[PDB]
Amino acid sequence: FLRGITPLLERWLGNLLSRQFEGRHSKGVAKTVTKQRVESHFDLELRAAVMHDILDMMPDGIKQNKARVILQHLSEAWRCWKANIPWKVPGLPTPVE
Amino acid sequence: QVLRQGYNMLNLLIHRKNLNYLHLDYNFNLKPVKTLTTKERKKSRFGN
Amino acid sequence: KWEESIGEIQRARSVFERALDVDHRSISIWLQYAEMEMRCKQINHARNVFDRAITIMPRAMQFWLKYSYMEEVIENIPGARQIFERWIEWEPP
Amino acid sequence: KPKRNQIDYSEEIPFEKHVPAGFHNPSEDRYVVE
Amino acid sequence: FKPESGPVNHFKSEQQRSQKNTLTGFVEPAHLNEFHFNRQIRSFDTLGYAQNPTAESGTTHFVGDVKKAEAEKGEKRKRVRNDDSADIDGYTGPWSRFIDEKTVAKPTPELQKQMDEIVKKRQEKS
Amino acid sequence: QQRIIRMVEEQKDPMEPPKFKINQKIPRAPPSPPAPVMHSPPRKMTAKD
Amino acid sequence: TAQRFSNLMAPTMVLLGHEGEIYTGAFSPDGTCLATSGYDQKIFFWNVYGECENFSTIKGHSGAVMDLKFTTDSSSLVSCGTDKSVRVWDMETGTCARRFRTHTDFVNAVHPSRRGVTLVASASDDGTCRVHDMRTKEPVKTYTNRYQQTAVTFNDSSDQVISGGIDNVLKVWDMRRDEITYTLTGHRDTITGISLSPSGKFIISNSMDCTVRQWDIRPFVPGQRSVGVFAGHNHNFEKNLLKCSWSPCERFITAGSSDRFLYVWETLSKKIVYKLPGHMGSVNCTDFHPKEPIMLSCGSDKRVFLGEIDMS
Amino acid sequence: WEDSDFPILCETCLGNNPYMRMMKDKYGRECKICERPFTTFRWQPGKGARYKNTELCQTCAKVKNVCQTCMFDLEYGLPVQVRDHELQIADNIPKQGANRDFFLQNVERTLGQGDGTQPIAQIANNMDQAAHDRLRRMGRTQPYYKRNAPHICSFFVKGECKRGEECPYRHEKPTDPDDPLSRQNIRDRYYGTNDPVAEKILNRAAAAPTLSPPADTTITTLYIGNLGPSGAQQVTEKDLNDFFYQYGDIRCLRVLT
RNA sequence: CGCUUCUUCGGCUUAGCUAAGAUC
RNA sequence: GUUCUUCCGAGAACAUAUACUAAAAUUGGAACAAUACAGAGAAGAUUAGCAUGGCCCCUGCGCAAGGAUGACACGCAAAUUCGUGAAGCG
Ligand SMILES: [Mg+2]
Ligand SMILES: [Mg+2]
Ligand SMILES: [Mg+2]
Ligand SMILES: [Mg+2]
Ligand SMILES: [Zn+2]
Ligand SMILES: [Zn+2]
Ligand SMILES: [Zn+2]
Repeated sequence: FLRGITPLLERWLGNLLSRQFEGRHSKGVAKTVTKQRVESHFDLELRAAVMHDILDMMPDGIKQNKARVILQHLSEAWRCWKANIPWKVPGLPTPVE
Repeated sequence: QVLRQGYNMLNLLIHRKNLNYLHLDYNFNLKPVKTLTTKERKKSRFGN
Repeated sequence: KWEESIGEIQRARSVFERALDVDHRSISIWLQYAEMEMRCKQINHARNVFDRAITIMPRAMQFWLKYSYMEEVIENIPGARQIFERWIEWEPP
Repeated sequence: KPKRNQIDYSEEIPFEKHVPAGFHNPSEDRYVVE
Repeated sequence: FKPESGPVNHFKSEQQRSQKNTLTGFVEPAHLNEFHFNRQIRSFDTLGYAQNPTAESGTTHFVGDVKKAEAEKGEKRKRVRNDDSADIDGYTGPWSRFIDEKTVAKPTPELQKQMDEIVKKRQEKS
Repeated sequence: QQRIIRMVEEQKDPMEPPKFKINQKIPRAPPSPPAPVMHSPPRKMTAKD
Repeated sequence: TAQRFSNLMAPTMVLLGHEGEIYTGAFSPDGTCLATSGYDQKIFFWNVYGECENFSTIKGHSGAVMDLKFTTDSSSLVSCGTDKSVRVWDMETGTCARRFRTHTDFVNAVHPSRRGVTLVASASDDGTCRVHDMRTKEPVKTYTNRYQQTAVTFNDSSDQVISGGIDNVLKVWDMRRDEITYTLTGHRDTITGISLSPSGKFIISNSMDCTVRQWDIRPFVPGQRSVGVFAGHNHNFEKNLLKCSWSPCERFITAGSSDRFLYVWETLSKKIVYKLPGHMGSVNCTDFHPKEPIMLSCGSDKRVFLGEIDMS
Repeated sequence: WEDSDFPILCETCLGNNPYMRMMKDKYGRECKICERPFTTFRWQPGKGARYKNTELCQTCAKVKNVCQTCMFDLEYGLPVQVRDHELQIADNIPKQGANRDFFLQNVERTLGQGDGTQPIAQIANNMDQAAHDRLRRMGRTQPYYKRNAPHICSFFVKGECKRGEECPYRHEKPTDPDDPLSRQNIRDRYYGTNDPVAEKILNRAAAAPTLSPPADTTITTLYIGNLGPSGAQQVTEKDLNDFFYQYGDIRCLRVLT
């Protein structure tokens, strides 16, 4: 038992000691995505991809603040799908729609 | 000696963390010497 | 702007320099950084700000207009000519 | 009350980015403080 | 090795014109003989002179107190030994003191009085 | 003209833990100065656009 | 692109693997390889061309190898050291052909006879020159000088032994007379190496006085035998036996230097032609490749440097 | 973290013996001025000295052009406060922790674009040749070695040095604690603020005699003396001509041999 | 030919997701 | 200090540079226990949970997970600029 637990505790007590002396550097370590966190992470990367498509799609010379309104139209278009309401925004530009 | 060393060495780790309300007795039982606040009982939760 | 209003011009400069590290393509920051220098009669600072702006964003007309206009209002009209000449070297609109 | 977890931003210019060198000597500008 | 032609800066000092690699001089790795290196340290430390360490030393063959180097080219106290190994209390092998050995040092009362007020002035800060 | 020095390396104690705190965090170095933007001239938007 | 002067793989090559101060280095007369040794007691062999791979490494000395020379036919390497012994190493076998166990102190220098029967002149801290003949255990000649002898060579006819040492004067011993027929006086301090010109007319001799003096060793000389003096190199407090060597065309001379620089002088003008940097300690031994313009230099820094030079 | 082959030090810290033994310890100390861990070097400058070691890291040496132990300027051997005064280098260097850690990072980036042989711009490129002369004419020329002697023995101040003549520390009078030279701080001496020894230098340098023109603005005449006696020791009229037409148009030169 | 009051024209900038998050 | 030399009180060899040198004296820097007060995320209430950001930590062996979703966020968000006619004047 001790043969194999020796390197394990050597590492573990090292990590214990090192944060006890060096402090805990771990700010900005990459949090991985796990069971409960998947569904919020999908919404991050969706809205980021949507936003990137918005900014590339709009021509040069437009007030960018329109982009945050388009993300609202996305959220309404989803709820209408979820609730099976027919979604149609009358003035929405056809590339945006 | 190895027991004196190990005993001292765990006591220093307790005191390094200022957990002076914990006591490590000579058979290495770790006793809280007082009833613990949520702060103290969180702060003193040593790991594996 | 607030550091300028308190008279802390050197602080105000560094704040605009730190703003430009965040977005160096913001025409508003270069103009507001320029205008505050020429409000404060810091004409050699203002000239350096404009030379950087037109060096970094040669296609933004607002820098060339504001710079050549400043150099004209300040009656350095051969300075104004050379700004227009340097502009025309970019074959502008 | 004493504070020490941060720089006092009023003591010295925080994270001071110095203005680059340019062709016009900046020291000819004389400014009078308000 | 053809020298650089032309004048030299009036403004920079000779320290500032000098060839350099770090902020203060030309650091470069070296491989001496370990034995002779040690010999030269101890000659400088103990005698006041040593052979010159520079490459291209020229005429300056000796460094330090060169007067001794040219003159000389390059008593001890007694110890109260008691090597009687059976003398359990009395034996002093390597730990034989000098017979002179002033095993405690105390200042004169004049120096004591001056230094007494110094610690008091330090302590009177409270 | 020259010194020559023996540089030994001081022995590290293997039983000594990390000496200094490095949980410090400071702002990133400022970016390297702006590369000129080098665009094609603006294409005029009509109000129709 | 740039001019090239040899079949070297690069204009300068750095040869690495020695573990101590390299006191000595020599090319094979055929030009194929070079052998180097010193305080690390191993003798390293290197090819002059291609990768310069360390194709062999002789071992056997129980002391520093102070000096090391090839026999003229390149079939054997003579070497001598602080183990009071001269050894002759067979090249094809890599083995100690002979071990002249008869010196009573450190052997500082060795030189094999150029032609005829193979004889090995050696000089030692016992004060004696000895000439050893391969065929006999006993030396042919023992020339007891009073003070430690640091350098030795035959003349070209291999019938005079030239030596120098702590007394600074070079002795020339005439092997049919067993007398010093003449001495060469002029060095201010102890001699560190002697080397014989390809034609045999001249010797150079390096000394801790930081000069190389060229001497005329021909049988008849109409006057003074001192031909000239070279300077520029330096001997430091390490007091190494800095060697010296001749270019195979005799137009150029080299000597070891403590100032890290590899010095070449032109024999006729006495001007320094090369003062190459690159070593980090005493350049103890220097030699020329026998057929091609390549320089060998061996440092106290455990580095050997091979490189081209324009021998114009 | 920062590392190097050799420390930035002045010759009085290294001692007169040109052969030295020195120990390197990577990250072995934190810099007294910025707490960054730095490669430490430790040496004894000749017999009778104590073991000295580097106190500043190299960035803090470069950002003031100071010796890493004694923190005097590397050119003139003066304290920073004297040199920063004469060169008009203000107290520009940030001092607050996160602020000056950020500053030092940019210094190290900037100097890393150079050749490694220069301090920061402010002092690498200062050109006031008159100010350089004022500094040269007050910097100590000889290396003062007494600043490497051992510390004074506190047990000797207590009157009870139980080691006697085996004690390596000094058995002699402390500096009187009323003298401001006894009360120094590494930060004061580094940033150059309230430094006692600087003020004792600046005052004595200011008290030195000087030329100053008279109120007679019509006077443009200079007396010149110490010309020696007449003959081969005397300077010729050509000598003054060549030296002084450098500065301006002489109207007349009168020689009185 | 110039200054001021007033209206008047273009511009005039919702902080995610989950089983409407769940329940009355 | 030892193995040897002898003209005899000296000489040869072996042996070769420890120590952050302190029994000290000085000088910064963290959390502690609780009298009375009013008391802890989301367009009424009971209010989940998971995300997002930086010069914010703590427990944890930890790219696991907890610490109130660990705390905060919580609106002057203008930031490249105008154009108009009546009526007083003078
Ligand atoms: Mg909750
Ligand atoms: Mg959590
Ligand atoms: Mg929770
Ligand atoms: Mg949270
Ligand atoms: Zn530092
Ligand atoms: Zn110093
Ligand atoms: Zn003492």
